[PDB]
Amino acid sequence: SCVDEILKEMTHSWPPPLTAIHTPCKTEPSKFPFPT
Amino acid sequence: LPDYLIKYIAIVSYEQRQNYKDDFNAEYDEYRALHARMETVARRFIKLDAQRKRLSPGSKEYQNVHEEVLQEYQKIKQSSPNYHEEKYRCEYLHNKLAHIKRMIGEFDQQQAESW
Repeated sequence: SCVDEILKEMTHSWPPPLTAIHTPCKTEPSKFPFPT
Repeated sequence: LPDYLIKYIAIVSYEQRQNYKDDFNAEYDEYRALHARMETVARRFIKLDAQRKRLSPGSKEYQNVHEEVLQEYQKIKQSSPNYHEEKYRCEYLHNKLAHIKRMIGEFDQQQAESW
C-alpha cells in the first residue's frame, strides 16, 4: 500500500539526457510531459 | 508559463544562435549531473518494482523487496538537499535546454532551406 505509492512516485521514466548542440543540430529535441 | 519560453524566441541571426548555444552550455554541466542522479535514484526503485511484480507474494523474497523499498525511500526522504527540489530543478533544466536546442534546430533547418 505505502510501498505501492512509493513505487508509483519513484518509477517514472525519465527521458534520455539531451546531447550537446552540434552544428548543425544532429538530434531533434522535444518538450517532455513530466508527471504532476 | 516558464520564463525561458518568453526569453528564447525564434532565432534571426547566427550571432543569436551562438548566444543561445553558449547559454545552453552554461547550464549543461549541472543539468547532466542532476539528470544522472535522477536516473540512478529511479533505477533502484524500478528494479525493486519489477522484482516485486515477478515474485510470489507468499515468498520471503517478496517481504525483503518490500523492506528494501521502505529503506531506500527513507534514504531519499532524508537526503539533502530535498529530493523534490532536485527533481524540479532537473525537469526545469531539461525542458529549458530542450527548448533552447529546439530554437537552434529550427533555425538550422530554416537556413538549410535557403542555399
